[PDB]
Formats: sequence, structure tokens, C-alpha cells
Amino acid sequence: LDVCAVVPAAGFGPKQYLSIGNQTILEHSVHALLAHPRVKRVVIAISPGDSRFAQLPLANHPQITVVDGGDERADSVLAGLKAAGDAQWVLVHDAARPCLHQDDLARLLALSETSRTGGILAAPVRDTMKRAEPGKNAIAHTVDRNGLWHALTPQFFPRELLHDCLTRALNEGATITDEASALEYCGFHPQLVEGRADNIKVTRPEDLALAEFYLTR
Amino acid sequence: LDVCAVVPAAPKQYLSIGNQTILEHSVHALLAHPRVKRVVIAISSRFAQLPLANHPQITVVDGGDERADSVLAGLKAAGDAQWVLVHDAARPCLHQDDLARLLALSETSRTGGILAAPVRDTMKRAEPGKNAIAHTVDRNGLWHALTPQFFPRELLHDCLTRALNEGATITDEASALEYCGFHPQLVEGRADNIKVTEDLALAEFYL
Repeated sequence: LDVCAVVPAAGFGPKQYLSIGNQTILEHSVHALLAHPRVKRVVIAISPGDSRFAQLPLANHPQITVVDGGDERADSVLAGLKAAGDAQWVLVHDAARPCLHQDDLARLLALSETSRTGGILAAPVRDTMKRAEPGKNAIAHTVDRNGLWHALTPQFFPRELLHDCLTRALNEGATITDEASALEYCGFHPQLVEGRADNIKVTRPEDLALAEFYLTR
Repeated sequence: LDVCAVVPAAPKQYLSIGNQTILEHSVHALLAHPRVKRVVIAISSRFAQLPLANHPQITVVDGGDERADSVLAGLKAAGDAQWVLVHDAARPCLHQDDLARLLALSETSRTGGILAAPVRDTMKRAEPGKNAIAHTVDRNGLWHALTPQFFPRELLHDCLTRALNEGATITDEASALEYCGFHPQLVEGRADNIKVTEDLALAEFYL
């Protein structure tokens, strides 16, 4: 039942080292993964040369493992998988998603009891979206929002399947984004587990206050 | 340069934050810019108890069957306004710098445009009737539509009228321009410009 999480955290050799309260965003994100007792270990893949991570209180946690990752997210995740131990299922979570709720994580982890290809947390589109004309900030058309979802993280998959698929994706020079996109590239259709929309990613300076608001709840 | 705003409003907008209803917050944000001389509110009662009814810059018109009908009624009350601003009654958080940037379109555009925020998450399309991923939807060039939506008065009136007569499926004002073959500009605005419907608490934080 053991699960190992992998947090790709390249870039310091990203806003993961920004703080909310007394912890960095990366620490909030990792403690959110450790709330579920099935998660036995969190592997953080940092860039060669990153001396920032070693400065955190989290660097001395007994369930954290730090390895160097590579150029692209897929290389980082593959580096993290080598340290997953005996886990047969792996969660991959964004270092800058510190508002992950335990309820959502538990619902996603329930997929290993039933599915073979895994799935991701996701939030249905509730607003209206527009597609811009190529290379211009003018509207081309309205995008149908029926069945349209935001992919969130974690993304939870069988370890070997994830490994094999990310390797094929890289070896064939496929353009991928999240781990689900690699599975999709390999012909699979991961489950969409609806999660809270406040599990946001901190990518711009204003996202920090919003994340804080959500954390205080 | 004069602009007339239209707020199609025929309970979310009657929820309150501080001393005011969401509708009041939304109207006051529009009235904060000097070019927006008047705000026409389409109404179908709750509105009458508010102080908006007796404000010197606020006009009331009857709301219609759908948002589109309401907007056309608001255009009938727009006077000589050459450009019109249409904004949701349930969007209380609008910053003046984003409003100013949208209003600047009148100086360079013949079509108008809308406030919008880029999509940053990877997006997925589900398999029909299943909670499984069919494929990824490219997010480059993908934007969340916001309001206000700002357009030349005649183009908006003519297009909306034609779309409605032809039975087009209209969501926002931009979608009517789209139906007619026009391409409104996307002006990036802040993402705290939320539409109330939990939203209350977040809108208050932003305010």
C-alpha cells in the first residue's frame, strides 16, 4: 500500500522558495503530501547546484529524499523514481501547489485500489474560455467548456507504467506537459478525479497572497 | 470619449460585502473611471431598496428574456455614447488600471475587446460521459474571459441584433461579435476579477 511521491523542484542550480507564514511553498506542498499515511516517502528532485534546498528545515525530515534531477520535468521525475524504493504506485506533485487538501489526496489515492492506469486531480471549467488567433491577442473563437478540465496535481500512476511511458516520450521526442500527457502519448486515458479548485499553482507574485488566503482557509 | 456602461441584471448580485451589495461594488468600480458617465442597469423588489435607483448617474431599463435582450435594452438608453462597456453585476472586483487599459481600445480599435486572464494549467478534454482523459487541450493562446467587454456602440447593437434574430447561441457580448465574424481584442486583466457564483469570502479578501 506504500506510495512514494516525487516533487520535481528544478531551477535553482520557479517560486517554490517563496514563503507563506513560517514555511516555504515547497515545504507546504510536501507536508500536504505527508498528511496521508500511505505516503511513505517524498523524493525531491533538485537541479545540480541547488544549495537552497539544504537550508530548509525540511532537509532534515526522515521521510524526505533528495536527488538531482535533469533538464526537463520528465528527466526530473525519472530521477525521482529511482529512489521510490518498494512503492508500486507513485504520486508526482508540483512543488508550487501548496494548498493541496488531504480530502483530495485521499480520493486520488483510492484509485490504486481500483484502476490500472491511474489518474489526476482536476477541476472542471466553470467560466468561459476564448482561443486567441495564432500569435495575436485577438479572439479567434469561444472554446466549448463541456467536458473541459484543469489538470491539477498530484498525478498518480503505477510506477513502472509511469517510468516506461516517460522514457518512451523522451526517446521519441514527444512534446509533453504533465505526467498525464505522457500516459496519453502512450495510448492511455487516465482518470479525472475532481478536486478543489483552490489547489492553485503559485507562478506569479500575486498568487502568493491568494495561496496564503486559502491556507488560512 | 464619453462611455455608457450597461449592467445586465435581470440573488448573487444582491449578496453583501461590507456596507454594500455585490451589484453596488460592481457599479461603483465602473463609475470610478471618469469616462464612464452613466451606468444603465437592466432590472426585471430588491433593486428598489438600494440607493443605486436614485443615483444621478444610474439609469434603469427593463431586463429581457436573456442577457442579450437586456443589453440591447441598455443600448436603447445609451444616449449618444459612441462606445459601450458591458459588465457583470456579479463581478465586484475590478481595478482601475485594468479598466483604463480596456478603455484605451477606443483610441486604436474598430472592434473593441474584453478583459481576460491567460490559462496557465495544462487542460484536458474528457471522454464523452466518462471521467477519463480523452486528450490534452493546448493551453497556449487559451484565455479565461472576464468583463467588462468594451465595444463601439453601433457594431455591438448591429451584431447583437443580428445574432439574436438568427438564433445564435450567445454567452457574452464577445460571442455575438464572434458570430458576426469579428475578433475582439484580449486585454490582460488581473485574475482577482472574480464572478460571485464560497465566492463571497474570496471576493471580500480581494476587496
